[PDB]
Amino acid sequence: HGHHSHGKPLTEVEQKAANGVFDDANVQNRTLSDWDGVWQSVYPLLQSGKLDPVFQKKADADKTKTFAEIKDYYHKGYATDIEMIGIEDGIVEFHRNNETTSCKYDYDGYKILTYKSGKKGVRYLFECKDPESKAPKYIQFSDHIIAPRKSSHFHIFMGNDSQQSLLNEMENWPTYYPYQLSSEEVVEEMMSH
Ligand code: NI
Repeated sequence: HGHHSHGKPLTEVEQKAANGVFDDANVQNRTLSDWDGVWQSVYPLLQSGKLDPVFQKKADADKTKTFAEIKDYYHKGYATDIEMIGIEDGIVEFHRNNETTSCKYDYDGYKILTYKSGKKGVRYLFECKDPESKAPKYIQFSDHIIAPRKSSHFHIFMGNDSQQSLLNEMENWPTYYPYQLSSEEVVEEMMSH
């Protein structure tokens, strides 16, 4: 200590929401600034073998999967060449093999998704309307939050076809944690929930 936590403790309603249990009437619009900061892809952590304990734990609990099946699922899930994303002043900047593209994204609302389990998630949609940018036309953030609050980590869906295409995406879900975390810290956070 230090001060090891951040930031306000979750209310019971927020903890349920973070776990996919919420009333649609409680979902609110957010702005891009909820994702401000500098963000690291988790994919190299998978590749370095640092996430192997996450996968083994799962393989043990699940009689129907092997470690190899589980790790391959996450390999495809996290795979991206966008090692770092920077968000500031309304602009998303994607770093991809030390090459950057960026756009000042426009917000396009949220979409509430329901799963066969009964649980739900919220996607926050943005669109690039800058004809000079090479950044993806459509992006969506998915994190544990349904109302204005700074994100702890997220999936970001990206493409040039439609928002619906991203709502439907099952196989690839590039995932990002705060850049300043140690790999150990990222693994702890992944493991924590
Ligand atoms: Ni999470």
